[PDB]
Amino acid sequence: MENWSALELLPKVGIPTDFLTHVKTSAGEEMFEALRIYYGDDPERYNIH
Amino acid sequence: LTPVTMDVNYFKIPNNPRGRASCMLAVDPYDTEAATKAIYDHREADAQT
Amino acid sequence: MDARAVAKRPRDPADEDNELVTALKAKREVNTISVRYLYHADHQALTARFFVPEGLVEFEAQPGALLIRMETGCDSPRHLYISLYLLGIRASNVSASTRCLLESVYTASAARAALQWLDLGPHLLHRRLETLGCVKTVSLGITSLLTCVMRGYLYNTLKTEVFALMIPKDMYLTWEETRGRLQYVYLIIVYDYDGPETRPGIYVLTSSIAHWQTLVDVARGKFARERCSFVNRRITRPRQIPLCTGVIQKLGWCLADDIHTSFLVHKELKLSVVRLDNFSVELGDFREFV
Amino acid sequence: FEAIFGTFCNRLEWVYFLTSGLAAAAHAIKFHDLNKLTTGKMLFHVQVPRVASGAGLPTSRQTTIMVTKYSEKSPITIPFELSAACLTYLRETFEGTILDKILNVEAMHTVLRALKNTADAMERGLIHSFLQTLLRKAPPYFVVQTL
Amino acid sequence: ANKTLFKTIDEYLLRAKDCIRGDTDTQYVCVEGTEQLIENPCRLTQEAL
Amino acid sequence: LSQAGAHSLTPLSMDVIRLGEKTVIMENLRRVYKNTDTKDPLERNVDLT
Amino acid sequence: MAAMEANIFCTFDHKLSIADVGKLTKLVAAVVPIPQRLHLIKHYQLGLHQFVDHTRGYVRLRGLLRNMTLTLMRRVEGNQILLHVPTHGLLYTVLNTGPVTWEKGDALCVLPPLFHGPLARENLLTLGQWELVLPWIVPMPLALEINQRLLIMGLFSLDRSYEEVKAAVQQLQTITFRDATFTIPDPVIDQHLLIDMKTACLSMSMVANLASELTMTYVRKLALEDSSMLLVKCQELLMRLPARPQHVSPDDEIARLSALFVMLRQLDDLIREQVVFTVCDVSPDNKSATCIFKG
Amino acid sequence: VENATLARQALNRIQRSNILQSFKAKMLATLFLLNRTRDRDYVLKFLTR
Amino acid sequence: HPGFALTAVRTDTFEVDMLLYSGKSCTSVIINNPIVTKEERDISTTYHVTQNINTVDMGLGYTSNTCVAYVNRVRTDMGVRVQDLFRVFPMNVYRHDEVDRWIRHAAGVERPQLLDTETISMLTFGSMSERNAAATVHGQKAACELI
Repeated sequence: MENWSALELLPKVGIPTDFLTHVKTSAGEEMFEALRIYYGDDPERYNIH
Repeated sequence: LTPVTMDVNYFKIPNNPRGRASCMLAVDPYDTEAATKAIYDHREADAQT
Repeated sequence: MDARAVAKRPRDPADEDNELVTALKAKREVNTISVRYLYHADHQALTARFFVPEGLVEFEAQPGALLIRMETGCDSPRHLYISLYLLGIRASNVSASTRCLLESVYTASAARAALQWLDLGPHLLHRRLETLGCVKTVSLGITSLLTCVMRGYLYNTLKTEVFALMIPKDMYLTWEETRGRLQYVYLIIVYDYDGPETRPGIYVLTSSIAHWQTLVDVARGKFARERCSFVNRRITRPRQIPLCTGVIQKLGWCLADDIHTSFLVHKELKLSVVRLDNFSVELGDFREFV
Repeated sequence: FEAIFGTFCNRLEWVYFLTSGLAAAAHAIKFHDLNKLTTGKMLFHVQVPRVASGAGLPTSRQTTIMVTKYSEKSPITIPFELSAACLTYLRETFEGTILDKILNVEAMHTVLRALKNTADAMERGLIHSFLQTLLRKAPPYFVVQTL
Repeated sequence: ANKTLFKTIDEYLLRAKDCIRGDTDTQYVCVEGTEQLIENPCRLTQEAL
Repeated sequence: LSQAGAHSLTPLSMDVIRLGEKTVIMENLRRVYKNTDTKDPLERNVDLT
Repeated sequence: MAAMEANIFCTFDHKLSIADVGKLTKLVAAVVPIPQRLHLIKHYQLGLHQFVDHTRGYVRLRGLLRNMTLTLMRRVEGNQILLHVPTHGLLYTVLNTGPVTWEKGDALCVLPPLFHGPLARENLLTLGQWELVLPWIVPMPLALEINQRLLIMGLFSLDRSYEEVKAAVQQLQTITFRDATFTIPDPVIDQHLLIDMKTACLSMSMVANLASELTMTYVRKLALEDSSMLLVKCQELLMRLPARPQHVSPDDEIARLSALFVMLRQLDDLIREQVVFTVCDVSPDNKSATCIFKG
Repeated sequence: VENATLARQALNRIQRSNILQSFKAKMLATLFLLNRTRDRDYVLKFLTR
Repeated sequence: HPGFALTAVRTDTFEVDMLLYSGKSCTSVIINNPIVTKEERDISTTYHVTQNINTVDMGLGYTSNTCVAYVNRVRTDMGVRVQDLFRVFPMNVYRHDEVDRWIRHAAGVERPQLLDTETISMLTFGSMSERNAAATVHGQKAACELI
């Protein structure tokens, strides 16, 4: 539902993250709405329309 | 209403007054059949005792 | 030949300028056509183009459909190109509700003609079929054009997206609890010899086994009832000379982690499929077993 | 309307083997022919101190003790991967529009990030392997105190 | 295992250990490497507490 | 082996404890294992019989 | 996910003497099987030694070797080994590890080793009671002979007396091929050979049922007017028992032969071994050859 | 914060059970802090935690 | 009371934090520069980075000490629940069919059922017959053994 490609392409501000638990545990236990995970390199960010 | 022979040690620690454990944090998330089997199946040993 | 010639590592296919650029540079002449980069110049997959009538193109609009060539027993079209979904109609393995759904989808004269031709003759099903590969394109029209790969991965023009292979859920088959890291996928057609006529079962099997004899031993373990039916027909019904209890054809290889479950939407109807995300085709011929 | 108040990225905490306190236990040396050697050994020669004895006691003889030690091996590995589209946009530019330049710089930043992450992973793996072997050779408190 | 003291200590540190699956309700023996080994001093003293 | 050592040295900050004229360095390796897939080998299991 | 690796590095955690490394260097370009593919593996998984078991059967070892993936050995370093997974259709150099003589143009199969000569060749990397056991690469006729001997022993074992079974196993286990003598180790009869025996019996039953009268009578009719060493040696095997064909029907004959071909393929498959290499070159000392990989 | 270091993906059964046990024990122990205890070190430690 | 007094044995597993001491330059590590390797395919490329590290111990005695500093939880339940031999020996049956059925029903034991290949795999490479419970609150089952 979110535009993940826009997040990947646009510039970002770097911060030190402070998850209390492991980041994958926070993802797997559904700490957040609107999660996306992918492994390796996913080329879908390259197809602009 | 309970039988007169109900274990008296059951009342000496925090327990479910129902007589069987039904805490869902023990069961896998969204696993409906496992949850129903945990709380209702009397052919499956109660988790607490 | 000399030492420097031997030492020289080969030319990069990407740093040499192509033939058209070479000619234009040689004459120093401009051209309107953009020429610096040639598309598909580095596609290692082998593709072919197929024409198919409008009625047959349904659920093959999305990329990833398996494409089969069927024999009509006639000289006017000679051959037709059909998908695994259409064979879903004839297969006994598919459930009643899915059969009704994808029978309502293919309500066209061409598809019904394909079914009549398939059931009409006296040959077994696999003798009438030839597998081409997986499709990834569509240009719609009264006659539609499909491009199919027959050796390679499935991807679009810039490789910016890799396509999966879609198998209907009733046809999907596994025989191992924990999957091997590398999986081979096979097409199985198995015949049940009941009284009136043979009912064929159609499956797509994902397995870690590459050796033929071990695979056929596992298959004979799984399909014992059909072998019993074959022998029973051989006993009860002489002068009927059946051949084979089943055939196995290899087509492809994929990684176990790429396997997923998904659904397909067509005319607001949902068909459920198994999805092989990074599937690459590698076709074999039908090998028969008893 | 909807508002996006900020897009954030994760800043990784880079670690090095030489900047850890654990490296104090280590004597770190680089050897460019390391894969060429099979095993390395050290030799020790020991002669024991002695003490004169009084009448009636047997006198102790001279003794020489010689021992040997051997090395250990443990390689480490990290993969990283890139997509063919990323390589194409890294190399190729089409028509020079703004969006094409954006895609080019995106591919370049992807390869840079992959290289940085791989190097950091190699440092962490070195630390982890050293800690594993150091734990393997170490006996517990009761053994050493009894000794 | 009837060996010299130092050889015994060495094999206690390396080999004389067992592993158990950490994610199943019952104790299944695991294979070395897939997850961390467990120390058991009772293996050395040959006693139970 | 000793003569192959580095000739240059750099300063860095760390915590130290006094243990009777012996001074030793205190370190926790939490930062290297923070969000990784490997388990810290100093967090271990031990079992008793 | 993680794409399958083509180059595999193997490291021995056992310490190696200079003699061990010297032995390893000789093995470059040989074929070694592995059970699983990773970029970096331990030497325990390398080779056929891991499957040696109290069962000792040759048939089960043949079954296990069929499912392992084959690799060629690239050049060796200190304490490291590099293995390469070949691809179908490319050209490779391969080392003749076994004593079997190769020839130009024949097809090669991979098979568990069978002992030969003094049986003192076993110097291959004995370290920590792990041993580098490698399969044999043999030409098709020898593999066919081996499988045929095993299946014939299995079939003959049924209902025959124990002592004559021993005698038959003794005479069958030895093989002379291309001017060399080999012997099959541990020809155990068990479930693995039993399943093959069952399939062979089924295929023979179907072949006997399908075959037309023309096919059966061809040999009998030929002996009435032909005479040759081939025929007389051929008819000695058969049970001792003008006219016109009682029934002529080419369509029935065609269909019947069509089914009989499928049954013959079923019978053939259980002694056939998959071709892994096809050779067209040979070092005149027979130690190495260049082959095309397939399978 | 006590279990943050061991889980590095979605929780398994045993980790969930440990978390549940800790929940119950700590909830029972620290329900009414200042009525329960009034010693200085414990309160300072609790506030620091 | 029957005429015997069986004794039980069980193991409980603990999750602990350990403390390790190591002496300055107790061991020397020798390393080479990381080596990269490329593997190409149509849709992507992957790079493998390997570094082999080699270590040697540089003390004539135990130069490192470990201790079990802190424990905080029992992974097992410390229960009094006894495991069934019918699962660990899944193929022994009473020679009399009715007696076997009666004993299994009285003990509450599932009927044995295995294929040939399943039996072979179970004997050679043990299978996990006992399934997980519907819920677990006390953690892993520490099964008692009876002698």
